[PDB]
Amino acid sequence: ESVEDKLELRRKQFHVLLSTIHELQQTL
Amino acid sequence: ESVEDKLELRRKQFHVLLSTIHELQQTL
Amino acid sequence: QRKRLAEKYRECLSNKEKILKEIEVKKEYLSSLQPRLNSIMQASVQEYLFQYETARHLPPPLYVLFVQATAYGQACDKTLSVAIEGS
Amino acid sequence: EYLDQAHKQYETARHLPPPLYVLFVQATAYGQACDKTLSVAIEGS
Amino acid sequence: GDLLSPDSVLSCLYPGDHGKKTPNPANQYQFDKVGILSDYVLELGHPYLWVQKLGGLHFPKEQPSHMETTMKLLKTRVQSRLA
Amino acid sequence: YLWVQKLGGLHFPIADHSLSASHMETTMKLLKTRVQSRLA
Repeated sequence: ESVEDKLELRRKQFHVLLSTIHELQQTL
Repeated sequence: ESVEDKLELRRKQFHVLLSTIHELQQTL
Repeated sequence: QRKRLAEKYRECLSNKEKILKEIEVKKEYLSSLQPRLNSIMQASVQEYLFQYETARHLPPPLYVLFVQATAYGQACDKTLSVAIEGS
Repeated sequence: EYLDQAHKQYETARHLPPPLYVLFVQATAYGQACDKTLSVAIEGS
Repeated sequence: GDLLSPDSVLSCLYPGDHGKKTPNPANQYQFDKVGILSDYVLELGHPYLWVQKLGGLHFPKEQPSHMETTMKLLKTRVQSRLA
Repeated sequence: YLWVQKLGGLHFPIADHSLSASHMETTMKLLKTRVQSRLA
């Protein structure tokens, strides 16, 4: 459960980074 | 003055992006 | 009763083998994630550009919304508050 | 992804004809809904 | 009447969007799979498009800096309804 | 064909998603049966 929570946190961080890259591509 | 006024908003947006990147770097 | 305990012990052995398989594979996935993070760091100017424990369990659209909401609350307008409600 | 392309496919599918765009949207929806053994792409210039 | 009623304050921030229909058609296939809606919308909430654009999910429209604009449109909508 | 144009949304007595909806799943099931039948 701890490993799954860490993997879900890494997946949410990667999704937040992809959303920030999409917002930077939309703003520029 | 115009360059500083543009660089303020540019540094704000890039600081949000770099805060996300620094959270990802501290995560991994 | 000895039949039930023997069958339930075999089921617990199979569940322990599954937990070990999950863990092994999970560990491998974690290792891959670490490598990806390292690659991202390498890719990562940066010097000019330069709550969490509850947000550990959010869904990924909710996590993106929480990060953007805190960024907009700290960036431009301070008249904004966010909270995470649930179990 | 080794450890996105949908945005590039949407920027390509912006230029599709309307029956082809409807086919693209419904095919992606049916591929994500039930049958993951399906792949769509757009070929052209 | 329905000015500050919580059902339809924020129905048409952007032009149209109807507050009712689901954004992705995969939801339509998944509803057709188990045989199954505005009652569920009033029960659970309204699935608008700008909500999901803020959430990060991008869904294809029918015909071929978001945060600050949506919050400013909320600021204008509240002041307009109170006025 | 006719089923291809029903997938596109063209109604022959403007494309429609609701016309494409059920015809999508039925035609994909028919294609999955047809290819397996020809290989058999």
